[PDB]
Amino acid sequence: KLAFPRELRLLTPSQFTFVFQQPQRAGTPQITILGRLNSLGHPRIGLTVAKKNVRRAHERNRIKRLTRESFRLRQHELPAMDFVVVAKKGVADLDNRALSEALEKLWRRHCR
RNA sequence: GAAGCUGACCAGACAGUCGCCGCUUCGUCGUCGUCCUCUUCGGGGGAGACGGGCGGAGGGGAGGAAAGUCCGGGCUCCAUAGGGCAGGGUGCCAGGUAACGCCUGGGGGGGAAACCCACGACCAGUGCAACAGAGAGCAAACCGCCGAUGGCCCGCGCAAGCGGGAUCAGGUAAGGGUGAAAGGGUGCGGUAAGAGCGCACCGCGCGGCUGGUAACAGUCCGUGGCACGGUAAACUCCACCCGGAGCAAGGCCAAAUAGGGGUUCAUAAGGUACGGCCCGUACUGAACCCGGGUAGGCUGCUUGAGCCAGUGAGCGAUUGCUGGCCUAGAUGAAUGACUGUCCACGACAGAACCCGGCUUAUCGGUCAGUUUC
Ligand SMILES: [Ca+2]
Ligand SMILES: [Ca+2]
Ligand SMILES: [Ca+2]
Ligand SMILES: [Ca+2]
Ligand SMILES: [Ca+2]
Ligand SMILES: [Ca+2]
Ligand SMILES: [Ca+2]
Repeated sequence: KLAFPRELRLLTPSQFTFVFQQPQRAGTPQITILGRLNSLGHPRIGLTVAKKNVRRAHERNRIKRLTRESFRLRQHELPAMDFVVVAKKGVADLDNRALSEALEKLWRRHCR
């Protein structure tokens, strides 16, 4: 299966703080990923995109929609991490293809 | 058939699989902590709630601006002798509406480029221009004013007929005159070259009078020979109205240490609400010592001062009847990919308790009007 259940989301601020204490890190000039190993036996993810880097609400929502997808469509191929994903200033004009071509070569860095 | 502009609908459609979030409903599970029947005390359809209780199945899910921080209103909690003061708003006339700083029709501004109106007071001081004397109306008559208008000047012969003087700005005032900006026109022996200065006909006042719902309007009847220019997005007055906060408002069900004193003020203090500020006016209340909880869930929540259709009333804004009708509500916070046709080859952009306006953003269509090729 390739569902994306509530159980797979970092729902609370403490869960963000934990991965920031000990992150393994990968990122481009525009987009970046942090993660720590976890005991739950499957991956998890949490999103934050700064209103400072990406203005107007139709944008940001696009970056959520596309990045939530590229996680669940790869769910079984990376270790049982807890992950955080954050947008730098330079993302807000990349087309849907231009995020998706990057997130693959970004996850190709996670040789752990 | 040649350019805009106003109004309309719209700014994408359908099919495949891979998913996200609620709705409805069927059995599934716990539980009975309702009890129908009350039993076998299982809990049976359980009478009944709720949780993945759990699996189906059906049927749904971003605006005309959802943007803004701007005006009006609901709802809820809180505050409230109020007599002043302070501080914001709104200022032709009628109507609409639940209310507005919104809408409609009229009046007056221009009712055209007024296809546009911050449409009460112009005096209570002050600033007209920068520059005037044109600075509020101030007054250099600018060429006159000598115009013999006066004096008196003196030269004409005593001059009395002729020139000058400007005398005293010189009947001016703004007759007339360049210089800016200007307190009535245009005429008439306007008389010394002259003016409401007299006298026509117009202004313009102020009072009648006829229209109007009323702003207002009419040479329609008297009129003063007549008496603020302009400007309050100018400081001024004048009239009327103005109490906080936010859906994590608020409940309800929970969950809990409320423990010498206090700031021994007494007495009442001075604390704080009235209240920005004073005047009362109310309440009395102890700078904390002797302080932990809750940090949850349910509800408020999507039915709207709504929509549609048929028929009355109205110049319009709107609105009276009589039939119907309704699956965004999330809570790290709910919409991707492949394909083949539209070109409009797809702009600006998004919900957060809800309803009425206004403002701002916006590739481009296709219609209907309406001024133009
Ligand atoms: Ca649309
Ligand atoms: Ca808003
Ligand atoms: Ca509260
Ligand atoms: Ca709610
Ligand atoms: Ca919130
Ligand atoms: Ca509305
Ligand atoms: Ca509204």
